[PDB]
Amino acid sequence: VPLFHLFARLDEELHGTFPGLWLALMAVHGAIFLAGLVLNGLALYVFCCRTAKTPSVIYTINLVVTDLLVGLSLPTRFAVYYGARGCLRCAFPHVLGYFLNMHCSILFLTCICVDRYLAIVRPEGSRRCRQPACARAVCAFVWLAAGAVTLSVLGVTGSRPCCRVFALTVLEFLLPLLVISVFTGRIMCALSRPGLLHQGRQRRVRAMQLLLTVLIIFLVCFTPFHARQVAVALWPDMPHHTSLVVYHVAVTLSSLNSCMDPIVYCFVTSGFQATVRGL
Amino acid sequence: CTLSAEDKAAVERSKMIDRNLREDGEKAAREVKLLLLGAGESGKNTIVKQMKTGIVETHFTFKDLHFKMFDVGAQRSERKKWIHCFEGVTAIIFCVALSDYDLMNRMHESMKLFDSICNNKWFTDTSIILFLNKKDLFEEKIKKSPLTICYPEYAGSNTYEEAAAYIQCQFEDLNKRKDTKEIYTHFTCSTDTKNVQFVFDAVTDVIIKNNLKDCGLF
Amino acid sequence: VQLVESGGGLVQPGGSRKLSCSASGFAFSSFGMHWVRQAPEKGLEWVAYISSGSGTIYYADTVKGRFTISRDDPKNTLFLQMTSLRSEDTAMYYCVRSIYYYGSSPFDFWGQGTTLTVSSSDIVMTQATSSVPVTPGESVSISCRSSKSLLHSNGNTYLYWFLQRPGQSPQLLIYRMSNLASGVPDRFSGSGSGTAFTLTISRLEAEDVGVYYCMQHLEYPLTFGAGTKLEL
Amino acid sequence: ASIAQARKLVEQLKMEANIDRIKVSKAAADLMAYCEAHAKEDPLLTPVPASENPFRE
Amino acid sequence: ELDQLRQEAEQLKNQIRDARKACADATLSQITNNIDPVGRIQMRTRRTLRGHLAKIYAMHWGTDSRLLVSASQDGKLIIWDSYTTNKVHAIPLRSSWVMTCAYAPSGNYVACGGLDNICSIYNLKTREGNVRVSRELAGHTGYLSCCRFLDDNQIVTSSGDTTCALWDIETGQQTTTFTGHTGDVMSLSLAPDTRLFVSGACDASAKLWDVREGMCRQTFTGHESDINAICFFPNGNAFATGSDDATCRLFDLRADQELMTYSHDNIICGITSVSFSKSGRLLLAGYDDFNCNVWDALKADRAGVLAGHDNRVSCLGVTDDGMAVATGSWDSFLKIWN
Repeated sequence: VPLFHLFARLDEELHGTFPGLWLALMAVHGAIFLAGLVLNGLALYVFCCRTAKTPSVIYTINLVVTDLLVGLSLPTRFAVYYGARGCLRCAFPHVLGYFLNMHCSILFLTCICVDRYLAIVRPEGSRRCRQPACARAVCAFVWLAAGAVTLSVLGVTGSRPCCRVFALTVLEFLLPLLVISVFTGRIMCALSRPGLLHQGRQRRVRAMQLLLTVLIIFLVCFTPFHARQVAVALWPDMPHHTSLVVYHVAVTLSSLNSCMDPIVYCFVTSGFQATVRGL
Repeated sequence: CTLSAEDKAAVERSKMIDRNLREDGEKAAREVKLLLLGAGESGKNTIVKQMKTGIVETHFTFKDLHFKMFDVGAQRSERKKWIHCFEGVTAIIFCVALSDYDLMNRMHESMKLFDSICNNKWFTDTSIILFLNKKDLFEEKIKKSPLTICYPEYAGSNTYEEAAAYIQCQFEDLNKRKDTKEIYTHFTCSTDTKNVQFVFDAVTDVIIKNNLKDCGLF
Repeated sequence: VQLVESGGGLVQPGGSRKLSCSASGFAFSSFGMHWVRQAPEKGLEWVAYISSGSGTIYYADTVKGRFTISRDDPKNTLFLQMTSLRSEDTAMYYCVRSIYYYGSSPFDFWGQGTTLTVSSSDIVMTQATSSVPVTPGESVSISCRSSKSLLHSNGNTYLYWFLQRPGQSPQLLIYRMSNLASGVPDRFSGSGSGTAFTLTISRLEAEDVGVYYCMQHLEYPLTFGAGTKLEL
Repeated sequence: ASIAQARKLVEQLKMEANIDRIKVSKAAADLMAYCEAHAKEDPLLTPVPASENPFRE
Repeated sequence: ELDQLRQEAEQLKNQIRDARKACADATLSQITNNIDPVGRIQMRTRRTLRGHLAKIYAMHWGTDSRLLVSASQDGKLIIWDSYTTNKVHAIPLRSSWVMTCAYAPSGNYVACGGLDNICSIYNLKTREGNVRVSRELAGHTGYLSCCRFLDDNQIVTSSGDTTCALWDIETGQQTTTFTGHTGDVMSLSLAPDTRLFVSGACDASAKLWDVREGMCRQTFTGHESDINAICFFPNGNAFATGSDDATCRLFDLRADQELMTYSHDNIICGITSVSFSKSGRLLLAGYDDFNCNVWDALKADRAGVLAGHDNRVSCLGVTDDGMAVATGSWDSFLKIWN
């Protein structure tokens, strides 16, 4: 073998063989925990208790729910490591933060981008009764899919080239990346259609700038983990210190999504920003 | 269960009635409703004529969009007691004659009505497709009658090119909620066959802005 | 309104025939329709039923599976495609409109009906009398006894009265045991409760001569009654 | 012009004067008496038992 | 002359005010101060009729107190069965702008009307099985705000042209026209004997109209803004109006003056609908702060809040048997409180 034993062993060995890197890791994790909870907490308070129920609001509400829950689970890794030393069989719930930050959060971004494509360029009769009820239905289905995918990838078959050392990588960095990229490209093509009024050019510029910012954040927050997951499969020739420092740098960079996702999905919204300013 | 045959058949009838009601609402949800609120017959009839009692309704389809124009001016009642029936309209197509600046003045009352519509509680986020209608007569009469008759504070010249710009900026001045509402001014000619084209462009921009606002991009 | 009937004729046993009931005049799409047979020497009998918009569809126990019934709202026509004929289906088939809402009058109008001659837990309702000689101007009471009480928990007894003048289709007289159907004189008055029901005629004339039937409407296997024929 | 409407207004106000008026005390007494005499069968002042309530949730 | 007539006009107004003041000796609170208060009253949403897709603008209970009709801006006129939830009829209106509706006492007819300045009478009990238009009453030069059925052949309509009219369905013409209002007439309510009625208008005055004689009989002032709602007391010797200045007022027919002022310091919104209880003790008022309110009609105290609506309440109605009160709000739904 199961992989979470390997992640616990990698964390323990990085603690053993790198004091300064571990100290920087705790500092970065604490900074993200401080920054990634107040912003997400304010966003959830001003959506779930201040605001009309559009499907994008439901999607970003469950997204910030996952973000706050994995912010809570971020110190759980350190707490389980410090308190319950050893007993790798005990080490499931703290290492299950990859279910929240990396597994369930990534394709909620794709769900939001799918909704944005479905609403901007072509409603198609309101997506044949899109509706908040079916929005929650897709939310429940995607929750079940994320739970099923996250459970099997830990101990499927073993070895570097086979099992989920590459299967999880492709499953959560090829389908989500291609879906987000192609739908952002289609929306940017739609919003630059030639024959639109010059009065509304200023809003569409900010719209595709926001879409490109979301794509850049996704590409910079989740690429090193899967890149190193590919690297440890193809070329074992690099040694263990690089394979641990790159792994923890990538994990921290994926934890930076807890601070950059909710600001770029909630604070940049003009209506939500005006609501927060007026209250 | 615990329902007899008549109650079961009544439930079936109500289910079918709700089905047709939902279908009618879905049909009417995709159709654009415009409020045509002119001032003192300053080009209402001409605008209705070049394209396409109480409330006069006009519906016309223009290249994959169904429009609905509600001519209102034949009411002569308290506007505040029924103007809340027009919440959720896609736009408020105004109509102002430029030639009525030297007619207490008609243009001043048009400005008063425009201020009363912009600064309205119900229309706090509906865009206004302002239609400066009579530009030919304004062009002919601007050489003889200066704009100082209507605007004593005007500092520009007599030419129509800057006088029309001054009228447009003065009409956009009375807007206060500039962050939500956008006024799509246009100048209408007798041979202008693109007034419906400009209405389509403004309505598509309004729909795009509404979709961006709902999606969180705006 | 109108309901003109086409079909019938000599049908061999085990064959198939298709009865067209083409409505004309009223909103056919909003009206649940039935079929009611009538043997040449017996009383009325139920056949089938389609709800509005071709939804729920029921059948009698005798004709289940052999009969299929369909409607066509485009052409305002409703059909009865019946298979596996035998000598027990020799009857005259009336299509009866019936619209169900609160306060409506089901079975108000009956079609003309085409006779069909074939070559060779039901709530039973009992009317012991079968022929009541009487003079005009005399008050007449016709009794109808059921096996299960029709009084639902809502508070309305779903018992119906019909009148079949000799030579024409039945017409609804009393609906839900206490409500006068529109278009009938006020002399008719039905009453009763539970399982015992009677219909009291105040004054009798020459147009009241005809057979009097009963309908239950609790569950959709509706059972008719042995008609008590009125005559001078 | 602006004369006929004044004439009919003053005539209506003149014929408003001879309207019979009763004491406010006895009118309030009648209001209260009708209010209490019909309060027994009123299903608003007195919450009816749920057995005979037709809106049984 | 204008001032010459105005002299005795203001003299007559002063005489009327003096007579009204001289006829008052004690307030309604001073009389019914020793009566046991009604106490707190709780209301629960027994039924929630949904199916409209626009703002609901009017509602009327049937005489049988089981059928009710609702008018909304999508162009539908839904007739609800209130004991169950299911609908009965769905009538597509010719003009989507409707601001009033009515139910006939016999239940055979349902009225509508709105910004089209035309009252439409719908024949529910047709041999053809569909709801038709029995008559399309035209002749008003303004929006219709309230129409009430006198009987199966007469309807009293109140329009926005400062006039109320009595119609004849078969002929289609105005039998009587009630002139005397200066502002837009906004609401209407007939007497229990249907021989008098009162109309409230935007000039903060309600007049008692004789539907048989044809002229106004009494004038009731006191409000500070538009009167959006009016309703007779069940005795017929009083009526209660709800205006736009967050105040419901009780007027007396025989005392011809103020009786009560049902106002609270915590409400600054505008009453949109007013209805009375069966015994005349609970005056229900549909406010603009998103919820209805209950007032003890004999005291001045409150009794409860019918807070169950997303948008504002536009129509209110208490059944003829007095079992329930239905509030239809602007969002999409009517709630049958009981």
